Amino acid sequence: TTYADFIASGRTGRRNAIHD
Amino acid sequence: SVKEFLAKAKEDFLKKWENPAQNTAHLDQFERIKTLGTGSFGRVMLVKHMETGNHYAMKILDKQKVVKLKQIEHTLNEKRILQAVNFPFLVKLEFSFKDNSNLYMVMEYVPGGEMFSHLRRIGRFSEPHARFYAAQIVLTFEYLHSLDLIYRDLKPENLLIDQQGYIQVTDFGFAKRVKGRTWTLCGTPEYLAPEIILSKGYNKAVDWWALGVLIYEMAAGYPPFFADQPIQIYEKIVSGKVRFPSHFSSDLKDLLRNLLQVDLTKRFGNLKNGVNDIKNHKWFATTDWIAIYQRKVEAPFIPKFKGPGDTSNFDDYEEEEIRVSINEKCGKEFSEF
Ligand SMILES: Cc1n[nH]c2ccc(-c3cncc(OC[C@@H](N)Cc4c[nH]c5ccccc45)c3)cc12
Repeated sequence: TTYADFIASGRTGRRNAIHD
Repeated sequence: SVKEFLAKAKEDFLKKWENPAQNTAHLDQFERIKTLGTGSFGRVMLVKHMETGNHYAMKILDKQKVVKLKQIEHTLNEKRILQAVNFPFLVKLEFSFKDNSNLYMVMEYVPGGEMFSHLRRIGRFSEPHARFYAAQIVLTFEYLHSLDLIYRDLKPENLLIDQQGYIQVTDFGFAKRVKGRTWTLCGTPEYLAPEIILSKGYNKAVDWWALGVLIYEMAAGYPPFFADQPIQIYEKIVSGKVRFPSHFSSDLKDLLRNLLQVDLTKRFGNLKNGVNDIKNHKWFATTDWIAIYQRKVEAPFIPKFKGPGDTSNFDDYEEEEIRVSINEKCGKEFSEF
């Protein structure tokens, strides 16, 4: 399931901002 | 009238924009309690103000780290904009000051915690729950954009839940007053509009795309475009094929198709009819915009209140000393702060 794929991913924690 | 409300809001903002408050407190006026978050050039700490006994969230930025990360102008933007704005869903900057080593922004403390935390824990929000939070963002962007401000980092991590269950927007580090186009690559991978990724000039429409991402994430429990690495996330956004959970209502999918629209002539918020395209959409048919602004609407979720000073709705972070050098660092770079 898509939920399962998300939960198994490395981006379920707080996400850092990016910039150049 | 929205128009006349916004007109007077602009007069209020302009006065503070053109004559920014400066040096309105000192570090030794606050007791430091606990770190509530950490970023690349700074952290946020719970503090108590001795004279009032009020609790605040104090953002501490290391000037030398700001310079290394090329965030000087962005930091000047953040403080200058925050001291000038006033809206029910924006967290208030109470004081600002600097010392030899650091810049300080003291904000109202929001003990209920981040939407991020509650969202991940609970899993997903029901459509009415999501709609209630989205409404507040729609009115917030309507306010900010009217002042020529772009916000540029909408995400659950930046949205705090107050004691009445309403949203407070935090972190103005990428917020900018700009008429016309701008070019900086900034934001958070999952939330970036294709224009940003493709390195075009862009405008306030990148905030309305970000709203599409937020609504999807609240209602689904995961974002529309995810992968393990940012480069893979960017590939997905630029294709822009979105798949909606089967549980998404017809109206929700149609709102999101119009927010998550690669084509700027068709993206809602950007068009001739402005925010009203969003405000008058079927998904928002039940929303009383006045009552939301007025905070008369009953919130779907009220945070557990364990008192003043309580940090239980926040995660724990490693504590680290607030070091102040005996020499002034970066005096010229931050002169106007
Ligand atoms: C807990 C709290 N109560 N009131 C406020 C106001 C403002 C913040 C706040 C301000 N600025 C940045 C914030 O960051 C949340 C994330 N975007 C992580 C982050 C990114 N850059 C920094 C810089 C310094 C600390 C945290 C972060 C929250 C927190 C609180």
